[PDB]
Amino acid sequence: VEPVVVIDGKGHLVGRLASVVAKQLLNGQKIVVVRAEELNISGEFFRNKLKYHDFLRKATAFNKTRGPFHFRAPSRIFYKALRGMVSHKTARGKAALERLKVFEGIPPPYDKKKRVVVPQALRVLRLKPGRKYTTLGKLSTSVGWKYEDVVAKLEAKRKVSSAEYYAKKRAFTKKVASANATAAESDVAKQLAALGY
Amino acid sequence: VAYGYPSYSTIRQLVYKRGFGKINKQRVPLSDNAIIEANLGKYGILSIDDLIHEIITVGPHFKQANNFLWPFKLSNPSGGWGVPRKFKHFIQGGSFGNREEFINKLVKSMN
Amino acid sequence: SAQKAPKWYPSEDVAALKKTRKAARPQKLRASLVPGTVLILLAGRFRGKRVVYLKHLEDNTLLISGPFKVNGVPLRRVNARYVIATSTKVSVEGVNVEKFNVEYFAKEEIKAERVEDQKVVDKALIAEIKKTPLLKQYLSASFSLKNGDKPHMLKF
Amino acid sequence: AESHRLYVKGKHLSYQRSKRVNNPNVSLIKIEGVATPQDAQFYLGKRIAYVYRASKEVRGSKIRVMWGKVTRTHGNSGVVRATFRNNLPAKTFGASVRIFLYPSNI
Amino acid sequence: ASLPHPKIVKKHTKKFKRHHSDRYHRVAENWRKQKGIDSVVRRRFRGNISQPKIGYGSNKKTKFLSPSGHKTFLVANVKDLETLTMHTKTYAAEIAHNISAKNRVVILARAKALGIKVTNPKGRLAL
Amino acid sequence: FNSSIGRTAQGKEFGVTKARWPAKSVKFVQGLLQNAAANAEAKGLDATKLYVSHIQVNQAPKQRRRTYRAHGRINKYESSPSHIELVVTEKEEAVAKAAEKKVVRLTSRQRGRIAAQKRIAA
RNA sequence: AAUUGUUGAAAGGGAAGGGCAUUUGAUCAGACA
RNA sequence: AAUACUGCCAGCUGGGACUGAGGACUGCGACGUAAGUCAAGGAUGCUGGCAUAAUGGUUAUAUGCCGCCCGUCUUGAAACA
RNA sequence: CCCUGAAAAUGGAUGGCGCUCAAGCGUGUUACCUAUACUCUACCGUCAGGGUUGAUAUGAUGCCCUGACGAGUAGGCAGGCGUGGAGGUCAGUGACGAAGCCUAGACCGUAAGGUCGGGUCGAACGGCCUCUAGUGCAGAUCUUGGUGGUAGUAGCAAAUAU
RNA sequence: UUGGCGGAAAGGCCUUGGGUGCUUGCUGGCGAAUUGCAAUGUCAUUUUGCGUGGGGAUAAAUCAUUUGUAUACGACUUAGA
Ligand SMILES: [Mg+2]
Ligand SMILES: [Mg+2]
Ligand SMILES: [Mg+2]
Ligand SMILES: [Mg+2]
Ligand SMILES: [Mg+2]
Ligand SMILES: [Mg+2]
Ligand SMILES: [Mg+2]
Ligand SMILES: [Mg+2]
Ligand SMILES: [Mg+2]
Ligand SMILES: [Mg+2]
Ligand SMILES: [Mg+2]
Ligand SMILES: [Mg+2]
Ligand SMILES: [Mg+2]
Ligand SMILES: [Mg+2]
Ligand SMILES: [Mg+2]
Ligand SMILES: [Mg+2]
Ligand SMILES: [Mg+2]
Ligand SMILES: [Mg+2]
Ligand SMILES: [Mg+2]
Ligand SMILES: [Mg+2]
Ligand SMILES: [Mg+2]
Ligand SMILES: [Mg+2]
Ligand SMILES: [Mg+2]
Ligand SMILES: [Mg+2]
Ligand SMILES: [Mg+2]
Ligand SMILES: [Mg+2]
Ligand SMILES: [Mg+2]
Ligand SMILES: [Mg+2]
Ligand SMILES: [Mg+2]
Ligand SMILES: [Mg+2]
Ligand SMILES: [Mg+2]
Ligand SMILES: [Mg+2]
Ligand SMILES: [Mg+2]
Ligand SMILES: [Mg+2]
Ligand SMILES: [Mg+2]
Ligand SMILES: [Mg+2]
Ligand SMILES: [Mg+2]
Ligand SMILES: [Mg+2]
Ligand SMILES: [Mg+2]
Ligand SMILES: [Mg+2]
Ligand SMILES: [Mg+2]
Ligand SMILES: [Mg+2]
Ligand SMILES: [Mg+2]
Ligand SMILES: [Mg+2]
Ligand SMILES: [Mg+2]
Ligand SMILES: [Mg+2]
Ligand SMILES: [Mg+2]
Ligand SMILES: [Mg+2]
Ligand SMILES: [Mg+2]
Ligand SMILES: [Mg+2]
Ligand SMILES: [Mg+2]
Ligand SMILES: [Mg+2]
Ligand SMILES: [Mg+2]
Ligand SMILES: [Mg+2]
Ligand SMILES: [Mg+2]
Ligand SMILES: [Mg+2]
Ligand SMILES: [Mg+2]
Ligand SMILES: [Mg+2]
Ligand SMILES: [Mg+2]
Ligand SMILES: [Mg+2]
Ligand SMILES: [Mg+2]
Ligand SMILES: [Mg+2]
Ligand SMILES: [Mg+2]
Ligand SMILES: [Mg+2]
Ligand SMILES: [Mg+2]
Ligand SMILES: [Mg+2]
Ligand SMILES: [Mg+2]
Ligand SMILES: [Mg+2]
Ligand SMILES: [Mg+2]
Ligand SMILES: [Mg+2]
Ligand SMILES: [Mg+2]
Ligand SMILES: [Mg+2]
Ligand SMILES: [Mg+2]
Ligand SMILES: [Mg+2]
Ligand SMILES: [Mg+2]
Ligand SMILES: [Mg+2]
Ligand SMILES: [Mg+2]
Ligand SMILES: [Mg+2]
Ligand SMILES: [Mg+2]
Ligand SMILES: [Mg+2]
Ligand SMILES: [Mg+2]
Ligand SMILES: [Mg+2]
Ligand SMILES: [Mg+2]
Ligand SMILES: [Mg+2]
Ligand SMILES: [Mg+2]
Ligand SMILES: [Mg+2]
Ligand SMILES: [Mg+2]
Ligand SMILES: [Mg+2]
Ligand SMILES: [Mg+2]
Ligand SMILES: [Mg+2]
Ligand SMILES: [Mg+2]
Ligand SMILES: [Mg+2]
Ligand SMILES: [Mg+2]
Ligand SMILES: [Mg+2]
Ligand SMILES: [Mg+2]
Ligand SMILES: [Mg+2]
Ligand SMILES: [Mg+2]
Ligand SMILES: [Mg+2]
Ligand SMILES: [Mg+2]
Ligand SMILES: [Mg+2]
Ligand SMILES: [Mg+2]
Ligand SMILES: [Mg+2]
Ligand SMILES: [Mg+2]
Ligand SMILES: [Mg+2]
Ligand SMILES: [Mg+2]
Ligand SMILES: [Mg+2]
Ligand SMILES: [Mg+2]
Ligand SMILES: [Mg+2]
Repeated sequence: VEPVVVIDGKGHLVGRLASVVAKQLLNGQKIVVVRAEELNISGEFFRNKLKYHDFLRKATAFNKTRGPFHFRAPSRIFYKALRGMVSHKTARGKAALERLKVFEGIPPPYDKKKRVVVPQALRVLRLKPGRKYTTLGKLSTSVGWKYEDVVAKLEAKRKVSSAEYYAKKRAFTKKVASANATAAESDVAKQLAALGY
Repeated sequence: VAYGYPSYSTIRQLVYKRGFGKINKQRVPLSDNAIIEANLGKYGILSIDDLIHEIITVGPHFKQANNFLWPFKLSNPSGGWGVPRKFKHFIQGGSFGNREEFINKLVKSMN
Repeated sequence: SAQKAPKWYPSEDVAALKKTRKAARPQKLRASLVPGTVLILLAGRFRGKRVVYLKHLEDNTLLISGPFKVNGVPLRRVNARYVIATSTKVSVEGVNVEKFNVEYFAKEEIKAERVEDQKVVDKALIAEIKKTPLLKQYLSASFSLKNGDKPHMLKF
Repeated sequence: AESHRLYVKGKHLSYQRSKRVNNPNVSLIKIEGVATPQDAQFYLGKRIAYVYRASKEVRGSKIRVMWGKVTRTHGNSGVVRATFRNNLPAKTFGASVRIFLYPSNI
Repeated sequence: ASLPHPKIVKKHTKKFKRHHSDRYHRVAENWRKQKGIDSVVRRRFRGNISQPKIGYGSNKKTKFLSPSGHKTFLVANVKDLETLTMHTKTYAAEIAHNISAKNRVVILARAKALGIKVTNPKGRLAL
Repeated sequence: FNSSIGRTAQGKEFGVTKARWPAKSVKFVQGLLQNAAANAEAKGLDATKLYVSHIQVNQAPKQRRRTYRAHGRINKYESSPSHIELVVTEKEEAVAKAAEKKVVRLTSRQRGRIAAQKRIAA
């Protein structure tokens, strides 16, 4: 439907975002996910910290290099959830994964692009209220992810340059909204009114 | 098995559509009324409906009339079975046993 | 010999076909196809062209016209199944169209008869097109699907 | 003007398959904006084309088309099964495909 | 010019090659049936090669017809060639592989003048 | 035929670590090289352009000799003689063009667009 | 024949080879009239 | 009174898919005042494209899914037989 | 239902990812996906039941109609394929090229196999009805011969020395 | 072309001024056929290659030799107009 779909990761439940992102991929849809550090996980922080440590202890005994690899960054945590839902050793699986990019914060290009949201993985719509959950950047930091402060710093700055963007924009739609008002009551206008516009 | 009470409508549409005759074995399609009279005219019964009448009413010659009919070969129910698992009794939410006049909806989908 | 030779040869006498039972009965048209309806040509040379429906020809085709002065389509044959009949409609009750048969379009540049026949039909049409505003422009636009158009949804 | 499309956009999903055996004789087509079975019974019978490019020119073009037809609906979400003059090449899984408007009935 | 025949349908055009003919040189492709007790092929496990069987048998009506529509007949000399004199829409003559250069020009020419088809007409031709 | 051979910087020239200095092979090849030079001298071939165009080695019949192994045993101790052939050739530039002409064949709908593209425009 | 050199073509992210299917490349029969 | 529900109609009717075996006639019927006609013991009519590597066969490669070494003895073998 | 009771050795398995008003547990209603099964059709074979010697063309173990059926080790039987030699025959093929060998070239058969093209080749050889056996190989730590990977590797260092 | 912003991967965003094309805002003149009743009917963007001429630029690494802060061999670290 669109060449690329930028997903604001914030507020989505990991495996559910991973699951729709996975299918989209395999159906030809390019996808980049942003703000992976504001991702959510059901269950409280401690459970998912433990869970991560369970994962953390598995490795090839005779050579901890060949064994499993434990990536700390919230994007890569997410990628792991996601690659688990793709036949990633097939060619078609590698095909589909190249159509995917995960990101902490919202870096260039995609910060000027509009990002969308996935209702069926939105935590605020999914989780029963009163349930406990986990933020991915908090989880990632407790297991050796370095860059939580640098990301929040760059994001706070980016949000500042964006609040201006919006502000200028809302100011201009006030003109357009005012323009369209005087054009209302005219002949074009009541005709379009008729045709549903 | 699943069985029940056939209605005239489903006996009619069974004989008409998938009704065949054992004639020197040779499972013969019923297609013409003269096929029947040749083999069942002995006992009355000289039309395809003369058959259905003998069947549905259980006449004096239901043995020879009913045996003249080859077993009916039905397909699987066209909308499915309705139950999740088949090999329980109808009463217990499966398909087998005597489901009485509910046999007609079953059979009509299998025809 | 190198090969023996068969005991039986199949006779080369060629049989004749059984007497088939297939009458060519006439083709009834879908109710949306009435003369003077605006079609959308879905495929072929003039694809996406909006065009006026005139006569149902004996070979099952449909007689259309641009009109040629509106959008460049001539009096032409078109297959009823490669067409969307719209709901918009001019009155064709002053168009000859009788002249036009299958043999008319035998293959056998443009015959002067056709160039004229085009003008006589067209003039009648235009005179009626002009009766509803913007219709003449519509008939010179091409139809295309825009983003979001859902054919199984759109009233035509 | 800018648009010219006379088809509905499509996507070649999978072959028809079980868990562990596919059937290359039936492709499964995802039609843009068709989301239920009832919506997709409109497209039954429409012709599909998978257009693709090639290096060897042929009949004076470097562009080739495999033609098919929607034949039946699939599942509950407006997926649709379709068959082609030659099965689609399984690399096409996730490629774009063109569902036309003919044989029309409007 | 062959007699009319129903669309020739072949049923399994892929050569039935012997199991493991692809594996050891010693094992020729010529079909051989597996007699082993565990052999996946004999047991018909899903994924392995298929085996000859009578279901594959060609339609009686079109069996032995090569493309054109003519059952082929091996021809060694004119008298052999002439046996197809009343049968040109049913049989094509194939010249035997050992017929000499000159002798094939006689058969070809006689075949031409009789309306009999020939399947390998460029053999030993003096081009 | 290079496994467990040593490494040398001299392989770098060729992207290689394992290279060697087989003097009896060299001395035999340049022997036959020399002969092909002469043969082209007498042919009148412009020696200034000669390049080695085909040079192949495969194996002459082996030569049995035997050595003596522990507990009273015998083992083959063979030679691996070779068959060498090479041909030099006067290098030469270009090749010119010239080929088919590509039979273009297009349906009636496919010549109409062509004719109209020129009827319409250039 | 195993096996080897050269030349040509092609594939190769912890073997190779096989089945059904199709794209692409190469190659070829027959049939039109 | 209506509606639902369940059942019936030898009531009407649209969209889609696969198939077209057979090769004179012969049968059982149907429509017709009639002559004739027919959807009644298996596809015909009309139009177009190419006449070619277009379709098809072979082959090599890629891709989806699938595929453990054969032989043997054995209750049981891919077996660390 | 959940928690405690609940301790093992390479890292690790509700099949995996992951899931928390579930993608968990109980239970109900629908729709949906797909077996070599089921229904209909085409073809192949097997078995069965019919019909047909009437000349003046070509199979009577034939030809025509019809129905049903088709898993298989050990094992039985059947009908076929291929080799060496023998009787008969085709007044068969051949130095204007027999036999053989090569060939991701063509065709026939379900298959054993059969046929052809080309290339190499150089003196013989085949079809059909019969007869006959020292008549078909992947195996037997099979027999004899030939050849690989190993591998330019182990190694070529005792006896003082050039 | 004026001024300004953007380093998270900025490599893009904003603003000034003239030049020029288009304008379906509205009203006109001309054209379209025969591509024959459909046959994607070809309008994307990848990399490379060959000559033409409008700017711009004129190295190094390796073998060999050598050091010994290094070394089984490669490799490492030095030196040499
Ligand atoms: Mg895919
Ligand atoms: Mg894609
Ligand atoms: Mg590992
Ligand atoms: Mg994974
Ligand atoms: Mg993919
Ligand atoms: Mg909620
Ligand atoms: Mg339903
Ligand atoms: Mg269904
Ligand atoms: Mg069911
Ligand atoms: Mg169940
Ligand atoms: Mg049914
Ligand atoms: Mg008739
Ligand atoms: Mg009608
Ligand atoms: Mg109607
Ligand atoms: Mg116009
Ligand atoms: Mg797939
Ligand atoms: Mg499926
Ligand atoms: Mg196909
Ligand atoms: Mg794929
Ligand atoms: Mg075959
Ligand atoms: Mg065997
Ligand atoms: Mg096995
Ligand atoms: Mg066993
Ligand atoms: Mg001769
Ligand atoms: Mg020859
Ligand atoms: Mg080696
Ligand atoms: Mg070494
Ligand atoms: Mg080594
Ligand atoms: Mg060593
Ligand atoms: Mg090397
Ligand atoms: Mg020794
Ligand atoms: Mg000794
Ligand atoms: Mg050796
Ligand atoms: Mg044009
Ligand atoms: Mg033009
Ligand atoms: Mg590896
Ligand atoms: Mg293949
Ligand atoms: Mg002809
Ligand atoms: Mg009701
Ligand atoms: Mg009814
Ligand atoms: Mg027919
Ligand atoms: Mg037929
Ligand atoms: Mg009457
Ligand atoms: Mg009729
Ligand atoms: Mg061709
Ligand atoms: Mg041509
Ligand atoms: Mg082809
Ligand atoms: Mg040809
Ligand atoms: Mg062509
Ligand atoms: Mg074609
Ligand atoms: Mg190749
Ligand atoms: Mg292959
Ligand atoms: Mg597998
Ligand atoms: Mg084996
Ligand atoms: Mg035991
Ligand atoms: Mg046993
Ligand atoms: Mg066991
Ligand atoms: Mg075994
Ligand atoms: Mg074991
Ligand atoms: Mg509970
Ligand atoms: Mg372990
Ligand atoms: Mg558990
Ligand atoms: Mg779950
Ligand atoms: Mg599960
Ligand atoms: Mg539940
Ligand atoms: Mg329902
Ligand atoms: Mg099954
Ligand atoms: Mg089956
Ligand atoms: Mg059946
Ligand atoms: Mg008999
Ligand atoms: Mg059996
Ligand atoms: Mg046999
Ligand atoms: Mg024999
Ligand atoms: Mg013999
Ligand atoms: Mg020989
Ligand atoms: Mg060769
Ligand atoms: Mg070959
Ligand atoms: Mg041939
Ligand atoms: Mg072959
Ligand atoms: Mg043949
Ligand atoms: Mg040959
Ligand atoms: Mg030859
Ligand atoms: Mg020879
Ligand atoms: Mg001699
Ligand atoms: Mg003989
Ligand atoms: Mg014998
Ligand atoms: Mg013996
Ligand atoms: Mg064997
Ligand atoms: Mg054998
Ligand atoms: Mg032998
Ligand atoms: Mg052997
Ligand atoms: Mg062996
Ligand atoms: Mg054996
Ligand atoms: Mg051996
Ligand atoms: Mg060796
Ligand atoms: Mg040496
Ligand atoms: Mg050594
Ligand atoms: Mg020693
Ligand atoms: Mg010494
Ligand atoms: Mg001394
Ligand atoms: Mg930066
Ligand atoms: Mg980026
Ligand atoms: Mg930058
Ligand atoms: Mg301007
Ligand atoms: Mg415009
Ligand atoms: Mg174009
Ligand atoms: Mg230059
Ligand atoms: Mg100097």
